[PDB]
Amino acid sequence: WKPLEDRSCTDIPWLLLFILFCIGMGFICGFSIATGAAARLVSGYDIILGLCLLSLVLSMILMVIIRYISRVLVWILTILIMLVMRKRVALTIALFHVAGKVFIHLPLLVFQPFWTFFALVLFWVYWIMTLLFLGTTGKISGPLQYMWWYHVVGLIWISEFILACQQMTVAGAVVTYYFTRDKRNLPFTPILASVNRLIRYHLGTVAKGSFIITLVKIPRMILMYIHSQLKSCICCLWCLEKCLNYLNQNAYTATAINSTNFCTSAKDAFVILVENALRVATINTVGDFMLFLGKVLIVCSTGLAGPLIIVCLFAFLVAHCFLSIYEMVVDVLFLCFAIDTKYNDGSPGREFYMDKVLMEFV
Repeated sequence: WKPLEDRSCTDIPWLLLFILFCIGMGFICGFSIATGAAARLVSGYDIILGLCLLSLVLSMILMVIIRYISRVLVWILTILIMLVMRKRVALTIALFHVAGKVFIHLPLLVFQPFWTFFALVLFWVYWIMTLLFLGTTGKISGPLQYMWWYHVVGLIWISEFILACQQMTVAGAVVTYYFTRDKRNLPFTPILASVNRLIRYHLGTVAKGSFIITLVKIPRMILMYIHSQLKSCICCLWCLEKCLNYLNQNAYTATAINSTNFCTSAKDAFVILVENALRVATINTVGDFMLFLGKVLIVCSTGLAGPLIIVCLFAFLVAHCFLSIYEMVVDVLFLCFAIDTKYNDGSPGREFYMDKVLMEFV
């Protein structure tokens, strides 16, 4: 067994379905334009900045020093059965250290949220333009009266697809960093290589993951709207969606290593997660809590300068992005750590790819 081995396109039917669906959205935006919606809508028918920059500088510093903050920070919360879970908190801290190291080796990774937000904003602008166009297409008769149903479904699916593409890109970058034996022969552009691998292969996997996510998101939105348009709310399925979203992220990483279809990768990810259920709880409850304290650190320091309320808002928005990638890198680092443990041992010919810090933990 070797990682990053003979990649091939995965989930061809789902990629074809996603392309057909995107062509359908283009057909929506083309029918609206052809009928005249575009012409008859555009034409109609009868000190402060300096602190904001300090948010980026301090947040980027946090991507490289949060590993050390958490090591001594957890202690004061530990001041006063906890002994059983201590080893898992130590594993979380080690994974945070490795995340800091990969950020050191891949400085450009912090800007992935900015590129993803640019793509999402472009798509959202296009979707709002098409929604306004549909608001005047035509009254519109026939079965095409549900073109806006199609459009909303497409908004949800495509937004989830772009977010999952971000997740897959980050997972690929972290996987390339982790499974490379020595770091001095790293690819010249690890992130660009990950993007190329995502585009050429595994696009169907991301499409299927986003489809699965939206299939549950749409019921949640409908339930929320119906409840607002009124007793007891069963919208707690958002927990299922949140849990499903986490499973999808672990499914992309398993797809990035073994180049497996979405079903097999998701099954493997679920098996690994349940096999390490306690470790997953500690990393997602203690690790996440320390990330939240990191966000509070950024906003507090930026607002410590003082009118400037907008500065505090911007620092929070950027902090949620840099920290979000830190949670993505920690989660991907964990699954890569579990795949190595299952498929490899200390014997010769199957040597571990993990770092020294994580070596002692198994």
